[PDB]
Amino acid sequence: HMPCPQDWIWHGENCYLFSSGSFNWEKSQEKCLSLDAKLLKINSTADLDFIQQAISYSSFPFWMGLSRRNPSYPWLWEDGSPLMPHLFRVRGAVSQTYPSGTCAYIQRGAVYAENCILAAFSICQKKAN
Amino acid sequence: HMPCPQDWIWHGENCYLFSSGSFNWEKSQEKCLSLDAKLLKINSTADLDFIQQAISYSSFPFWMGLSRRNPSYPWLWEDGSPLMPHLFRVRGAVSQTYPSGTCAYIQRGAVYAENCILAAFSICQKKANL
Amino acid sequence: HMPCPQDWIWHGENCYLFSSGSFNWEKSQEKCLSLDAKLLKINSTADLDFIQQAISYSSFPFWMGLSRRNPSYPWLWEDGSPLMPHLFRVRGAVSQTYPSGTCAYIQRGAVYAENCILAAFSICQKKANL
Amino acid sequence: HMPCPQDWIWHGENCYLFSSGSFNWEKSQEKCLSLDAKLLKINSTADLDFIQQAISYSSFPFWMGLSRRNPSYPWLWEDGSPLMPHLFRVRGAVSQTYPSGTCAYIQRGAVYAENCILAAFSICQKKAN
Ligand SMILES: CCCN1C(=O)c2ccc(Cl)cc2Nc2ncccc21
Ligand SMILES: CCCN1C(=O)c2ccc(Cl)cc2Nc2ncccc21
Repeated sequence: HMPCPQDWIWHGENCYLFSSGSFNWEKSQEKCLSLDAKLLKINSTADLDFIQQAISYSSFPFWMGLSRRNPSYPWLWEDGSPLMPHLFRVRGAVSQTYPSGTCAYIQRGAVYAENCILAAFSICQKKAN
Repeated sequence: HMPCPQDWIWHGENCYLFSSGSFNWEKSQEKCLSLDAKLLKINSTADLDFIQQAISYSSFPFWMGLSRRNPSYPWLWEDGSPLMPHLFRVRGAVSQTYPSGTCAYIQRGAVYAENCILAAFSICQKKANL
Repeated sequence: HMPCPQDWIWHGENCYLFSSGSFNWEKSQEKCLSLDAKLLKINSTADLDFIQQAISYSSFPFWMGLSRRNPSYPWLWEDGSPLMPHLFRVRGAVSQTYPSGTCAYIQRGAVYAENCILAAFSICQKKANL
Repeated sequence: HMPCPQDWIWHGENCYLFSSGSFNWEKSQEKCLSLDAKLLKINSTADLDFIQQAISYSSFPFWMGLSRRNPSYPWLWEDGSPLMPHLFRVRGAVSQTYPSGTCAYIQRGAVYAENCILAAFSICQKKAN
C-alpha cells in the first residue's frame, strides 16, 4: 500500500511528523499516541543526521521521547529502551530536579535537558509500511 | 505503488519538498525542474492551510511559483495560470519594479512580494502517484 | 554610599543575589553567610511577587530560608521566625521525612518541599544601605 | 545618590534589567525606552561575560539591540554604532531576509540572528549614576 500517511515525511523505515505548535512534553506525548505514534526516538547516527537536517530551518526547540524522573534515574525512551551513549551527549542543566521530570529536546542540532512543563515543538515517529 | 518519493511530504494530490539551500528565484525554479518538479503552487485554502502548517516551525522565507514582470502585469504561476484572489493577499512592497521581476514568498503564514535576485529557501511540488 | 553591591538586585530594603552553582541546602546557607547574607526570606506578597518576576526567565529550582525537621515540626525561616500562611502554600511531597530535614524551594512561581541534600541553585538576601 | 533603580542589576557603569516575559523586538525596544533605557548593548568582553553569567540559569532567548534591515546592511546598535570586531560572532541564519528586519539574540552564551517578530525575553541597559 503506502509507506506514510498524508502530511508525514518518509525516511528509511519510519514516518516523521512535525507539530504545528508548541506544547508541554505531556501534551506532545499524548498527541503522538493519538496518531498511533511515539515521540522522536533516535536509534542511529543516520536518524540523528536526518533530524538535524530536517530542523536546520528552525531555531526553535523540539521535544524528543527521551526523559527521566531525576538525575539519579537513567535517560529512557517512551518504550522503555535506554539511550545509546555514542549517538549524542545531553547538554545543559542535566543535574537539575524538576517536579514534572526532565525531558530532552533538540535545538540547533544539539540535545539539551529541560523542565517537561515548557511549551516546545515536537516530532512524532511511527513505522513505515 | 507509493504516492511520493523519500524525503517528500504527501498532501492531497501533490508531493512537497523543502529546498536544501537559499538561492534566487531563477535558481530555485531550476532546482525544482531538476527534481522533476515545479515551485509551490497554491490552488486552494486547503493547500494554504497545509503549507502554513508545514512551515510553522521555520521563521525562514520560502519562495513559491508566483511572479510578475512589474505591478502593471498580473500575478501568475509558473504554468501561466492566475492567482485566485480569495486565497491570500500579497503583502510588502508590491508597487516596486525590480530588474528581474517581482517574485512572491511565504513566511510565517503570510505571503510577501520581493526582488527575484534575493536568496531564499523554496518549496517544490509535483504530482503524487494515485 | 550605595544600597547594594555589584551583581545584586536592589528591591525595597534588601539586596538579592542568585547563586553561582547548585549545592545542597547546607552549602547554599554557607555560601550566603560568606557574602554577609542569609537565604531568601519572603515576608510579604510584594516580596513573593518580586521573586517570581526575578525567576521568570529560569526554569531552575531556587532554595530559600524555609525548612523544618519533619512534617510534625512547623515551617521556619533561618532566623527562627514562622511562615505567614497567607503568603503561599508549600506544594509537593510535604508529608515526607528526610534525614537532613525538608527544605522549601521556589520554581516557576510555585513553592515546593524537598530533601535538603539535593543540589539546587539559591537566592541570598541582605539588608540594603539606605 | 543611587546608581541603579530598584529591580535592576548594577554592573560596571551600567544598570541591567531583565524582562518579565517574552515580546517581539519592537515591543522590547518600546519597554526599554519607557524606563529611560535602551536594549542590551555589548561594548566589551567584560560586558559579554557578565550577560552570559546572568543568563546562565536560562535556556530561553534574550533580545539585544543589535539589528539590521537585511544581510546587505551592517549590524548596528540602537544608537547607530557598529558592532566591535573581536567581541563575538553572530551565528545562525545571518543570510536570511525577514520583512521586519533581522535582530540578534543571545541564548546559552551564543549570539544568533533571527526574525524581529518573534517573542523573546529582553535585557534593558542604561547608564549608572
Ligand atoms: C517554543 C518557543 C519557540 N520559539 C523559539 O524557540 C524562539 C527562538 C528564538 C527567538 Cl529570538 C524567539 C523565539 N520565540 C519564539 N517566538 C515565536 C515562535 C516560536 C518561538
Ligand atoms: C521565548 C520562548 C522562551 N522559551 C524557550 O525558549 C524554551 C526553551 C526550551 C524549551 Cl524545551 C522550550 C521553550 N519554550 C518555552 N516555554 C515556556 C516558557 C519559555 C520558553
